[PDB]
Amino acid sequence: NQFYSVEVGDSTFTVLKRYQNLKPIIVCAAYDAVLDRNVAIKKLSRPFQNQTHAKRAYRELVLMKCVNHKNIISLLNVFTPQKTLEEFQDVYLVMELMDANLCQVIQMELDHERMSYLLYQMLCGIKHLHSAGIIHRDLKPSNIVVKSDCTLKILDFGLARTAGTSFMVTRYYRAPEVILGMGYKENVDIWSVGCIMGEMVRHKILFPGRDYIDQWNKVIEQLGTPCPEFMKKLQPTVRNYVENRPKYAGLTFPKLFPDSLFPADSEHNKLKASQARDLLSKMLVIDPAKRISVDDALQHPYINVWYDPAEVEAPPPQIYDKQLDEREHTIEEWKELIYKEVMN
Ligand SMILES: Cc1nc[nH]c1-c1ccnc(Nc2ccc(N3CCOCC3)cc2)c1
Ligand SMILES: CCCCCCCCCCCC[N+](C)(C)CCCS(=O)(=O)O
Ligand SMILES: [Cl-]
Repeated sequence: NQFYSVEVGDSTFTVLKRYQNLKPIIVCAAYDAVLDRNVAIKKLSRPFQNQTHAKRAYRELVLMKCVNHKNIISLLNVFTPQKTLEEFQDVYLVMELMDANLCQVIQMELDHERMSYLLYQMLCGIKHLHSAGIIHRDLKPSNIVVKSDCTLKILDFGLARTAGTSFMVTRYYRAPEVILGMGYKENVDIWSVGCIMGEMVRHKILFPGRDYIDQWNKVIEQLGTPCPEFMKKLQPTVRNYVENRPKYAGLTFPKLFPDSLFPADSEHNKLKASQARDLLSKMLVIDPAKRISVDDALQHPYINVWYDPAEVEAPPPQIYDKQLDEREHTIEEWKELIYKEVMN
């Protein structure tokens, strides 16, 4: 038998014998005896509960294989313990083992070298995805991982374009045009980056709330009521609720992100506080027509210190299935497509 089973964190992992000493991080850490290095193993158990699960799994598999960028998690191995298509049930993804999730990194005291470097790498990864027509729309700290040396990888790719701005849990990083069903462009992801950056400074979620209604209130209370230039791009119906909200001037960026939150008492620190706030003021913009692009954010003085064309300006991923986002299939058909990807 090529496999063995172990209970980890109250789930069954049936894995190739090369993977040893499984530990909870449905994901675990393992030691790979063949490569002599640690790995993360993710079990896809219920990827055929339905078509949404199946599409997500297939898309996750195909994209993780095809994309090769240092800021996007890459696949080391894929396997199934089952021997035939008929018995096929579980899919295991094996990837490089990182040290922490960005959620835990956000909690550390703000350091400009680290924050700028993390943001730079996020921007690099997003740029690469965008070049291949991959616009994430649900970027969040829990799906970004880091190593102890601050190298960063994005864990996921968001939904197919055919999902638009619908996601049918953590909603706090979604852009206004997503929340309000306005349609999106590449810079939808820049809002999420802004939310993450802001949280690195405040150590509090910027726009929390039990639902979108609550979240929209937190947006307008802090950034102000959006302009008629924005209101006019809304459908009439949605606009009524948004127009009938209490008017807010919004707080200035110096009040949202006061000097008190930033390292003090050097001219370098004073400079960086100002630059960090400036970049925030350009990312946390409600109207996506007025919000900074990824490419312009990489030129911003806060970020551009890291800029290396050899990292930033890689060729785009060419995608083999041109209808990856659009085509729909039965469960039986998705299951076979996935199975083929797993067996190659
Ligand atoms: C595929 C996948 N899905 C979610 N996460 C991952 C993943 C992928 C690769 N590496 C890691 N490394 C990692 C290791 C330890 C931690 N923690 C530290 C302390 O306890 C809280 C978390 C976080 C991440 C995680
Ligand atoms: C806090 C209030 C929440 C209001 C929820 C608003 C409901 C939005 C539904 C209208 C859809 C309009 N179109 C343009 C057809 C969507 C394009 C596709 S997509 O935007 O990319 O999904
Ligand atoms: Cl093995």
